[PDB]
Amino acid sequence: QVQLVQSGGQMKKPGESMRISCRASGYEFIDCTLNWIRLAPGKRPEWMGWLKPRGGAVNYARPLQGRVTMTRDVYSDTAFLELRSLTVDDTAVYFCTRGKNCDYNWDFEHWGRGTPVIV
Amino acid sequence: EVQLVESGGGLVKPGGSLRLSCSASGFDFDNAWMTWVRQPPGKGLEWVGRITGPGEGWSVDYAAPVEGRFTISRLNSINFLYLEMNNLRMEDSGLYFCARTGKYYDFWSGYPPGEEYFQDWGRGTLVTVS
Amino acid sequence: VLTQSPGTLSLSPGETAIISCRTSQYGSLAWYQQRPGQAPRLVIYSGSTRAAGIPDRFSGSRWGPDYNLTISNLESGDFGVYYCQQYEFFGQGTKVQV
Amino acid sequence: NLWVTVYYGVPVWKDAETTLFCASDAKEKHNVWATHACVPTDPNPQEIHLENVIEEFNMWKNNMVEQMHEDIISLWDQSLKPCVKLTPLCVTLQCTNVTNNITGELKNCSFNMTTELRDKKQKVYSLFYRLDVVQINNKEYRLINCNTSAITQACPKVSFEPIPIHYCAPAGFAILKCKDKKFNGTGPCPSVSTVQCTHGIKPVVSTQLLLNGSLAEEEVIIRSENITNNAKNILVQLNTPVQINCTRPNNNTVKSIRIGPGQAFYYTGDIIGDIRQAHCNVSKATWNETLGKVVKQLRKHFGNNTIIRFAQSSGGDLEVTTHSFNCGGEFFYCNTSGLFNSTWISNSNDSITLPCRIKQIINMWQRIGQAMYAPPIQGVIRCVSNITGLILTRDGGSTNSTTETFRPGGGDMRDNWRSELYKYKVVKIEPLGVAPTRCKRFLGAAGSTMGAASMTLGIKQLQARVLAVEHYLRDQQLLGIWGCSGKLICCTNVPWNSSWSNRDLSEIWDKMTWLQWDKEISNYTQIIYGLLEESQNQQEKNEQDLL
Amino acid sequence: SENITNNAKNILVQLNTPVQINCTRPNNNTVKSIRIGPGQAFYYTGDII
Ligand SMILES: *[C@@H]1O[C@H](CO)[C@@H](O[C@@H]2O[C@H](CO)[C@@H](O[C@@H]3O[C@H](CO)[C@@H](O)[C@H](O[C@H]4O[C@H](CO)[C@@H](O)[C@H](O)[C@@H]4O)[C@@H]3O)[C@H](O)[C@H]2NC(C)=O)[C@H](O)[C@H]1NC(C)=O
Ligand SMILES: *[C@@H]1O[C@H](CO)[C@@H](O[C@@H]2O[C@H](CO)[C@@H](O[C@@H]3O[C@H](CO)[C@@H](O)[C@H](O)[C@@H]3O)[C@H](O)[C@H]2NC(C)=O)[C@H](O)[C@H]1NC(C)=O
Ligand SMILES: *[C@@H]1O[C@H](CO)[C@@H](O)[C@H](O)[C@H]1NC(C)=O
Ligand SMILES: *[C@@H]1O[C@H](CO)[C@@H](O)[C@H](O)[C@H]1NC(C)=O
Ligand SMILES: *[C@@H]1O[C@H](CO)[C@@H](O)[C@H](O)[C@H]1NC(C)=O
Ligand SMILES: *[C@@H]1O[C@H](CO)[C@@H](O)[C@H](O)[C@H]1NC(C)=O
Ligand SMILES: *[C@@H]1O[C@H](CO)[C@@H](O)[C@H](O)[C@H]1NC(C)=O
Ligand SMILES: *[C@@H]1O[C@H](CO)[C@@H](O)[C@H](O)[C@H]1NC(C)=O
Ligand SMILES: *[C@@H]1O[C@H](CO)[C@@H](O)[C@H](O)[C@H]1NC(C)=O
Ligand SMILES: *[C@@H]1O[C@H](CO)[C@@H](O)[C@H](O)[C@H]1NC(C)=O
Ligand SMILES: *[C@@H]1O[C@H](CO)[C@@H](O)[C@H](O)[C@H]1NC(C)=O
Ligand SMILES: *[C@@H]1O[C@H](CO)[C@@H](O)[C@H](O)[C@H]1NC(C)=O
Ligand SMILES: *[C@@H]1O[C@H](CO)[C@@H](O)[C@H](O)[C@H]1NC(C)=O
Repeated sequence: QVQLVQSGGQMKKPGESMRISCRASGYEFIDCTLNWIRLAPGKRPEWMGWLKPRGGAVNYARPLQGRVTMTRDVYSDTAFLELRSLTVDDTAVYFCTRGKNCDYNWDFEHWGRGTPVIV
Repeated sequence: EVQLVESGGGLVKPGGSLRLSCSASGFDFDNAWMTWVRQPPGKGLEWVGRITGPGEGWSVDYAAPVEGRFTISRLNSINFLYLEMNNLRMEDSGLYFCARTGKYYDFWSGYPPGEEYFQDWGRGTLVTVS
Repeated sequence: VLTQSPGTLSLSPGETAIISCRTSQYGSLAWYQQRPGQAPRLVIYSGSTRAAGIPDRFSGSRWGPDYNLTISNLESGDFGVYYCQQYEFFGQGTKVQV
Repeated sequence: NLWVTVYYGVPVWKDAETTLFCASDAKEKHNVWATHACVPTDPNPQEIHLENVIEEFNMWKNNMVEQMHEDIISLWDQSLKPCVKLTPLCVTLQCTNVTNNITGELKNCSFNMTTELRDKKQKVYSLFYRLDVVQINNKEYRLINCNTSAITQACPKVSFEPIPIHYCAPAGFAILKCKDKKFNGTGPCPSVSTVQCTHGIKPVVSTQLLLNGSLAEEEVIIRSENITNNAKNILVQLNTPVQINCTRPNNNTVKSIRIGPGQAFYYTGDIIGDIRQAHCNVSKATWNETLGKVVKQLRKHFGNNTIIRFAQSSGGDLEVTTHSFNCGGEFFYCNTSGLFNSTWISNSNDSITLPCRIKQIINMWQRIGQAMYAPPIQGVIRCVSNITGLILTRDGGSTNSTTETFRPGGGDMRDNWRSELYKYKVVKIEPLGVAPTRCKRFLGAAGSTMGAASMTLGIKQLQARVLAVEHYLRDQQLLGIWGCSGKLICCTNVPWNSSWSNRDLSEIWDKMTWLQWDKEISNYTQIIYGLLEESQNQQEKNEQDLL
Repeated sequence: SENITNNAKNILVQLNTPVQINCTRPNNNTVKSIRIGPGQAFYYTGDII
């Protein structure tokens, strides 16, 4: 049993900032990597970054460096994504994903429900 | 078709040791006894030694320069003629040959131990000391 | 780095759907399906291996850098949007319709 | 024609995971990394260079690193177990800034504390760093790890200095080591040697830069499970050290109070001189040259026209974003934004000063609900150490950028010891073998063909010795049932089936090594073990020896 | 049983046919978590909805 309970759904204006959350369950949150993915209709799915708990190490995608931040609460097992400045191009549904077998991160077997964000 | 694939030996300091093997298949290794000879590169063949027949003593006889230097053994279970060459000098070199010695004798001109002959040899294996 | 076959592919139920994804880089390639209004699923992983719970109809691979996914005998649950991942990348995304 | 012959002592090894015992040198039994139970080491380790043989190593998947990580954590917890608990220290602190007397890292933080008797309390003035102290909601604070976890004091006499620790395999196992100078962690190694114990590995704890350890021999070596993968950390090993001096200027006087029967709480009493700031020095020219070498190596794995950019860490907690290490008993966290600040285009005596903060509340190998209080060390501290490695991470995610950004990253602590155990692979020894032969009743020369080889030839330690004993008897048990009470070689009465991979016996004993032969008949091995069982020896020993 | 006629000795009866038994606690308990000390947390029934 692996379940990523994602939370958000907030309508935002351009120029403002957004934050959404992803609570992990079933698997031990500390020893497995998380990734953040964005899906926009008619556009390429862009991988935004990954977060490793046990140190909270972060790797942000190059197009979004300086605008995206990913942090976490180990005790609530909850990863948090934040975008400092949205635009019209940020209209998309955001997914908190996990590798099928973290040993190899890039097999997104487990996905969240999806968080639409409209700008 | 008695294939005698002998493969072993190589570069080594003036003092040292090494271990040559002489396989054999296609005849009766169990009693026919075998010999080693050395041919230094700027020289002809020179006789080294030969195991004696199993049941014919099973002993070895070294040569005039080689006595006290080499040692010959046979594992007939696996048809392998090993030669340990140790306490090396510089003249020790060449395409060391392993061949299947024979026993030849006849009356009239009889004289112990008679003579032997080297019919089926191997291809060769280069050994050179530095 | 990654390209795909046309994104307006339209087939009725029952036929075989061929989805081609060309990849420039080396790496394990996975295939994802997205249903309308639901999160994507991992359909193929490591190029040729099906995910758990996926029927045998989803299969296909190619030695060279041109992977082909074959979807035989489409049902009503198919006809989503298909993506091809290689590490971070996902490609254009091709829809399958009726 | 050919008969199965049982050879015992064949040089055939198979990979494996087992238990390994520490073996130190001599030992004040006050080292945090000493179990005072590790057998003396070998003054002359029996390192046996092999003949020509290729061995496929994989440093990313061996169990030596996982076992070492588990051992290190267990050892640290064992050291911390008999020390003060500091439960009554989680109190409301009324803190004021440490000022210039005329004009915020340090805080005074007066508070009430328990004493020897439960009916009395004492007022104690201390000094805690801002990192250790978290504000509640009237200038009232607490220690950072109070609302979660529980902070345990390190015993004052315990020293955190790294000590060399050798890891020795039990009897019946060996440790192969790759001596190939350019070996990059994975794949074939033509130059293999065998040992019983690894060299002394200091359990040095560091996050971005690997300190001390062992250096490369020829040039800087880049290692990655997949260099193109954005999630795997890139381990850089330097062929030359870069000296990193570090200091804690503060002339810091420690005072101690009794907080319970047989317990004493150690805390910074005060500072005599100017407060100043902890810092590290790295030689500027040497660091620039080292980065030049690292760029030269990185350009081989990527395109030769790629601009290689070094930047600071992009995020994470204080252990990851800052170079975290131990020095003289204190725990330094240095920014290192001055070391990785550059772009490198594809074609004196100054020192780079890194600010560093000091943290007393420590959580190493980050665990939910555990922490340590590192007591302050009196006086000024200085260290001198060699940076011998780096841990880098690529950003990625863009195709047209043409530039690759390498940021430092702590990642996991295991990545430290992967830089030290990359050479080693543990191998189970399987001395038994079978071969066809015309008779019917050390690990050297592994690279030498058969035939030539024939004539040429605390609690962890207890489980370890016992296993070997069992394994020994197991082999003897087999030799018991095969009618071979002797040793080394025995002929047996089971004929060689032609289906068991037959080369006719001229080649197998001339051209083929023992390992290759074992690979040839591995899948069939249980068949011959079945036929050599006492089914044969019932015909040979029960039917024929009842006179 | 051990000697059967002996009292003070439990008689174990093993059934060939299982008998389904189903239990329930029909109370929609709202559970709260409270911290009693560093790390340690105490779980108690907060309310009944
Ligand atoms: C990488 O290796 C280097 C070189 O070994 C290492 O630096 C060394 O650190 C140790 C530990 O701090 C130093 O030893 C100390 O030196 C002074 C000498 O005056 C003393 O103050 C110390 O003794 C006090 O502390 C002991 C407890 O550790 C007590 O038992 C003792 O009574 C004293 O209170 C202690 O001996 C050593 O001098 C340096 N080496 C050099 C050349 O400066 C470095 O720490 C290693 N890297 C890492 C990250 O640890
Ligand atoms: C990065 O990861 C990849 C995949 O995990 C590592 O292996 C690479 O895998 C591909 C196939 O996916 C290999 O392709 C091979 O290429 C030639 C074409 O002539 C041929 O020998 C094979 O049929 C096969 O198609 C690729 O060679 C292989 N890479 C290597 C270096 O062997 C890859 O090694 C990883 N990258 C590293 C370590 O830098
Ligand atoms: C400590 O310094 C900070 C930063 O200047 C200031 O905001 C704060 O008020 C100071 N605290 C006290 C108690 O003076
Ligand atoms: C902390 O406060 C006490 C109060 O008596 C004072 O004596 C001490 O000097 C203060 N510490 C510093 C560093 O100013
Ligand atoms: C310590 O306890 C006394 C009890 O009278 C109280 O007045 C004082 O404010 C307390 N001090 C702190 C720093 O909490
Ligand atoms: C309380 O602990 C939580 C983790 O359980 C932490 O996120 C939070 O910051 C702590 N509270 C304060 C006031 O710092
Ligand atoms: C380095 O690893 C590669 C595979 O990534 C391997 O082919 C190569 O042999 C390794 N280098 C050495 C010297 O073994
Ligand atoms: C470290 O200090 C020593 C003297 O203790 C000095 O010789 C050396 O240059 C210093 N290292 C650096 C990088 O400045
Ligand atoms: C480092 O060396 C490079 C050439 O290798 C040079 O361009 C660069 O300016 C140097 N950097 C510093 C900080 O001295
Ligand atoms: C290191 O210094 C830079 C200077 O810009 C600063 O932004 C950064 O926050 C510092 N690092 C930490 C961990 O505070
Ligand atoms: C700290 O100051 C005291 C003042 O008495 C002095 O004796 C001591 O030597 C100083 N310590 C150092 C390490 O300079
Ligand atoms: C740094 O490396 C050099 C060269 O191997 C060595 O001599 C020196 O002792 C090392 N420094 C320390 C502090 O261990
Ligand atoms: C069990 O049943 C047998 C008959 O099947 C009977 O003879 C025996 O006494 C019983 N065992 C007891 C009473 O322990």
